[PDB]
Amino acid sequence: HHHHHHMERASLIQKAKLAEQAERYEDMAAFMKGAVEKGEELSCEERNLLSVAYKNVVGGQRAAWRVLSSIEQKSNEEGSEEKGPEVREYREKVETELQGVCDTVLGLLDSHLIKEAGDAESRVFYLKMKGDYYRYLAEVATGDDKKRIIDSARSAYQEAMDISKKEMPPTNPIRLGLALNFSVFHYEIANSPEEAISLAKTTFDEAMADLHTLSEDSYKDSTLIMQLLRDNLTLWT
Amino acid sequence: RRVRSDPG
Repeated sequence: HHHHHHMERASLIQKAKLAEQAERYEDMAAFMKGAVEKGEELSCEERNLLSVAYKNVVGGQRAAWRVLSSIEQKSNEEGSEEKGPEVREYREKVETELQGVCDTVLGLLDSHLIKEAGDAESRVFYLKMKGDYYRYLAEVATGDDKKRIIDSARSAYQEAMDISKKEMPPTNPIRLGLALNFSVFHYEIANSPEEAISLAKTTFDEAMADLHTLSEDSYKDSTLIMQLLRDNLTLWT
Repeated sequence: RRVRSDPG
């Protein structure tokens, strides 16, 4: 007997939708976290609520971390030690909150969503998200710890790649976004620029060749991501 | 960052 448990899931989902309208993304993520923890799979729309909520939370933290790390680097070039300790301390604080959010997302993926994922679109979506959030840890880690995170991310992305190559057309936006993010992983994190350019080129070309087969809506989703694949390629070449 | 990932 689970009616009260179903109605709680539905209340959380609804409050997440409200938090999204209100642009209150920390709340949105807490609500979606609760909904995931009720046990059921997520619909396509629920997957996107989950993704949008945590993408905003961790996006604000990464932009913050990048700004502070930029300041801290220039401060270990001048000897400017008078305002020295505070930049380091505050960078480390933001960094720890960033890592906590990624751990939360990774906990949801590995404990609930990846294993209970019905179809193939869903497995690719969650596996890609797993790679992304390890990638976000990798942006702040150093040394051998960074190299272990890289291994987990590469491993999640490669498995999403294998499923997407067999199950989805080259123009599918989830496949395209996965390949884009994997290619960003190769150049900015795993220092595999050749693999990044080769992956971004192949993904762009194979999508380009099928664009004439798409509806107007499919075509707009696919080409928006193709412009990012090419802008990256411009920057990497 | 000039590099871009997937906006979702």
